[PDB]
Amino acid sequence: YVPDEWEVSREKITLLRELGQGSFGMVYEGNARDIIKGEAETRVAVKTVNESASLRERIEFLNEASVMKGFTCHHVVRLLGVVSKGQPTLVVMELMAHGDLKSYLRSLRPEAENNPGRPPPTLQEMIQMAAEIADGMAYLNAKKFVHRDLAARNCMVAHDFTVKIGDFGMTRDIYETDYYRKGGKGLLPVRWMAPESLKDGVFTTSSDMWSFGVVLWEITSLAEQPYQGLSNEQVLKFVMDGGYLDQPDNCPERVTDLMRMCWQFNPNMRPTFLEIVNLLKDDLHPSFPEVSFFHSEENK
Amino acid sequence: ENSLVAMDFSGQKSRVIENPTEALSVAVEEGLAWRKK
Ligand SMILES: [Ca+2]
Ligand SMILES: [Ca+2]
Repeated sequence: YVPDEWEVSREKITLLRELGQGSFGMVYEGNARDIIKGEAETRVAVKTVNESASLRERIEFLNEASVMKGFTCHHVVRLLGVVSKGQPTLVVMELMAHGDLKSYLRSLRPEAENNPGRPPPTLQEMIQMAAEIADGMAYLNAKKFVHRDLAARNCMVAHDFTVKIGDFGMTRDIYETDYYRKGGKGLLPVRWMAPESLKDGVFTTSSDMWSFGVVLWEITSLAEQPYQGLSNEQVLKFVMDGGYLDQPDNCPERVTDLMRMCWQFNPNMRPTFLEIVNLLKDDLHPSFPEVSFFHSEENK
Repeated sequence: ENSLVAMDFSGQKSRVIENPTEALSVAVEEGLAWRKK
């Protein structure tokens, strides 16, 4: 790594509370000073990277950081600053009060010790999450990028409950060819991957679109472990053969439909993130077109 | 609860690495393999 237009003065960052015992480092919430030229102090999210991390995680960290530097979408966790000056390194992101979606969902489970006092997401709320994530994904693809790691565990939930994309360690550039092909050995999110990706190690927007579907399944099932009861080995075979997860109990027919779409075995039958957002535009909170990339002018 | 899995695409057919000790090696290697670029 090497400094640039971000690298913020460490003396401007204060770590208040811890919000996640990562293994590669951690995630703290804190307050900052003079980040947004116009505001004195602003509360942020701070993701650290252990000094003594993994030869592998490090890279996937900077990738995440870097890749973010070019994004600007209401639905894609905003990057604020970096700090390579002395271990541990920091990536200052906008604070997503309610944590990652997986955890947020897992906390809606009635059996939950850390329950928020409310029921699981309702059809409306889902459609909302669906479109926001979809949008964020749409934007991402537009800036020529394939995520490869879409999952509730990588989506963040803001204070007001807006869902956004927040982890980018596995993201790859596709401006060139519009796809990514895994070379050799590596670690991949098998349970979220599409048949072709499973089969040929090829990642496209459609594969992300497939994952999208899985994320819906995660939501509609409060983050169950996809293909639970199936061995990593068995899951490959099962999905490459044309298998897909089952609708959870009481699953909104309308979200089921969305999943049947995302799980089309033939990648070209799967919708686009935009076609999705479009398919929903009518039933969303009013503050959507103001912020949405879909309704933005940058979409043309 | 695990998330990532070790695989290998070098070769006609796909493959989720089956040997415990080999699969556990993938990690470090995917790392170096990237250093080179
Ligand atoms: Ca990461
Ligand atoms: Ca990650």
